[PDB]
Amino acid sequence: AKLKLIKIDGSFETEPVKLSPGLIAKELKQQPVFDAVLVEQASWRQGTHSILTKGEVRGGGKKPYKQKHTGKARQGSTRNPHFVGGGIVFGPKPNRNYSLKLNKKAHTAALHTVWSEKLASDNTHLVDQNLFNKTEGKTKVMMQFLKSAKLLDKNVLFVVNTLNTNLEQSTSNIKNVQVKHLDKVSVRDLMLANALLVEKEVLKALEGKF
Amino acid sequence: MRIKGGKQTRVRRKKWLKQASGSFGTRHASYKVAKQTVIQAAKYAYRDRRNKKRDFRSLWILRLNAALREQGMTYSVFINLLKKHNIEINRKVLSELAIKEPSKFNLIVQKVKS
Amino acid sequence: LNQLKSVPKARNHKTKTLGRGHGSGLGKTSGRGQKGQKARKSGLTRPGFEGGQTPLYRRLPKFGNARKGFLKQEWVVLNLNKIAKLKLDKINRASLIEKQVISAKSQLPIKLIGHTKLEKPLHFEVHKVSKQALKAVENANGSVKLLE
Amino acid sequence: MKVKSAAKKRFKLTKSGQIKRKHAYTSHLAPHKTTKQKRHLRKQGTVSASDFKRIGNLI
RNA sequence: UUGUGGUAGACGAGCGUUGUAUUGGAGUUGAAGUCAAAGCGUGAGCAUUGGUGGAUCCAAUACAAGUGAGAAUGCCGGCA
RNA sequence: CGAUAGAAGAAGCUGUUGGAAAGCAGCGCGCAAAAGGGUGAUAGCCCCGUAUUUGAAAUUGUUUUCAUACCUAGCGAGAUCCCUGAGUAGCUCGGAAAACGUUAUUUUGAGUGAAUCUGCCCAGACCAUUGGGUAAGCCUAAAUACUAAUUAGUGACCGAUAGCGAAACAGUACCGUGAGGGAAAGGUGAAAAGAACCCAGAGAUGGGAGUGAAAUAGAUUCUGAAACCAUAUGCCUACAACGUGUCAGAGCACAUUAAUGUGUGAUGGCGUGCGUUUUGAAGUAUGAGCCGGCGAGUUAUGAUAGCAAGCGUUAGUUAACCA
Repeated sequence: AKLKLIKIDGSFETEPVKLSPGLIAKELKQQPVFDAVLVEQASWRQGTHSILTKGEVRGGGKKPYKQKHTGKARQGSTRNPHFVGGGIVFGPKPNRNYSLKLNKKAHTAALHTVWSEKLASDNTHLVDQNLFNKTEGKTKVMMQFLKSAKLLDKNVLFVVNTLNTNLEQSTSNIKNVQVKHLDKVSVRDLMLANALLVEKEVLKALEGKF
Repeated sequence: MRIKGGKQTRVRRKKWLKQASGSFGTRHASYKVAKQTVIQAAKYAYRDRRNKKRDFRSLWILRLNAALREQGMTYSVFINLLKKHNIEINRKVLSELAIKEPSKFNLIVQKVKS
Repeated sequence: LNQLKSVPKARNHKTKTLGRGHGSGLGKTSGRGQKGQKARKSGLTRPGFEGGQTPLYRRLPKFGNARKGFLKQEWVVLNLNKIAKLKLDKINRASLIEKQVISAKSQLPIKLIGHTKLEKPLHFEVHKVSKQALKAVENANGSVKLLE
Repeated sequence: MKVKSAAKKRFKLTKSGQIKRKHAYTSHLAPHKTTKQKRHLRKQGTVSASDFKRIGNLI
């Protein structure tokens, strides 16, 4: 494809860059994308919910009623799931992993596909490492730059590979903007953000990673 | 992850009991009893819907044969007269309603002469 | 897609209810019938249990294995029809492990198998060979040296 | 799960299913048997389709 | 054209609620809950309105249920 | 390098309805902080706090270096010189562990009992060759289970019937002599700002009255559902054989999610409950007084079958482990 670099002046650079056709997807599979964003959502539990079973609850060994001469339920156990003692017979447990195995073949295929769409979504504007120099950690200049870039409509993601300090000194006092590494991104993250800036150096590495 | 359905059950029983009304005494006050009353009333209403059409034709046969045998002829005679010649589509209820229409039944009796 | 329009294609197949609802049915034992041992909770039949009939294993004789306490040595077999798909030439154990036909961190005796004639002369370094396979590979002008 | 040790000692597995079984009644007396029965029971067979529903679930 | 008896039982298609997550909105110019009245639904339900009410929700989508109460001589509690 | 005291730390006015504005709208600013909490309704700029910048007298924990205790030290050569871990290995009678239900091997309650590295053990009886090591002495951080707790934080955790029995002064109250068993229950309000003053009444209590936006906030103080108790608008019922209602319907009083409307029915026709299990119950077969919540097919792993997908003819795929 093709995309124009954006500058700190709030406008695109007059020099477009050519992109190889090997990166743009030609077989669109979104159900694998749906599974990938699920597995990103999955494995997010903390094992905080639990319950006690019939034997996990305490109590005495008294029998509420004997074998006969009773006008109500036999009730041979001191504690039951339906008694006031509580405890769901099945309930939740802190051992339900609920983790789904996914193969990296389809995952990487869908990831390359979604990266192709997101780089051709028109929401991306190529940036570089130079503009963040001479800048400080003040979110005032960052907010002003985003207002000039008018990217406040959606969450702006900053792919990072060289770790410019001014970037992480910002984007914390604001809600939409956040920063993560190129590997650390996810399909769920890409679609949820719907806005991002890319450094010019990770292009070749991303294409090689495919 | 405790899930409570008290409000859902209360709303369900409320909408179930809203149908039941005008019963005898405390009958429209118990959810379980009113359920059975409503179901039985619906079944009997369906039965009456099925059999009222069954009995209304007989009712009109009574009410028309009264007039016919008051003129000296059975309902069978009228059915035969309709059957052979000058077959009519005038319904047994509408021919019965012709009693409610003054100076009309005479027109039928003079017309069926043959 | 998006988190507001995320839709499946053929997922979420039909489920079964065993203790909820009767207007939609399947609130009773739900497939176990009524008044049965299996209908009771955890009511089933053991695999050897046949209702009183003798289990099938104790009605028939048993196999006898002369290789008892002995583990047979495995043999990677090279069938000519299948290895025809393989493009390797001048075959040796060094080249085979590179193509992952056998595990690199493992060595196993090699047997030759298959009378399916091929049309290229190659170099074979195997440990065992079938007579018809040997004829097939010798008539194809390939060279075979038996290893031991 | 585990494979039944008692069961596995009496059935072999062939290509594409067709579980090979054994033949009984080889214990005591030949004179209670005919020549054809003796020469045919040596051959081994495979469980039936009706039996297969009771063999597949076994292991 | 066959049609729409049906238990067990098979099969198929859906709805309701909570939470998470993204896009939305309302709200001391009143949210939910509650009661009521003279609606819409093939039904799971959806409303509308009056007032109690005094700060929370609902709408659309997937994921997961201590998820869907007519009885269990069912558990407790209240009431004759 | 820390911990057991602590410090600093940024950014608003107007109007708005509202008791109360922080919500709402406009015009501004803000930064390592618009994490969070409180502040009269959910405040980035009211306050604390937070990111960040810092600090430990005395006590205590961890790491490194230095002077140093203690330890261990190579290569050869001669010699049938001496030694190398005895009730020991073992054999037998019963055993047990071993996946092993006594089988190689290991151990001994009873009996018996070698050799001295030329020897022995073992290489699932054993024997020969061969292989390896020489028991019959001991120690050993490292990866290992576990939290009773502390420190900070989190919860696709439960929200007073749940969650620890125990949010409430809870193993308390209470019971059995006693071992032991074993309770219920939170929310005024914004500030008590607690109902001042007056009247009836001995008082309690109630009514005015006031604070309070509000007393549909009055201490039974967030609301006050269902079951239950009355009360009356209107209608009907005192010749009446109905699982109690349906289809209708005179008349009466009304007028709604305005629609052949609602309520109600003198009277006509019709009609012997719900689940339950049985061949089956209006059943003199059983359960259910009713009401409110609650209340019973989950999960961990593995396999099979169906559908979809990825790959796809040596590919798929990693167990484990690590960032």
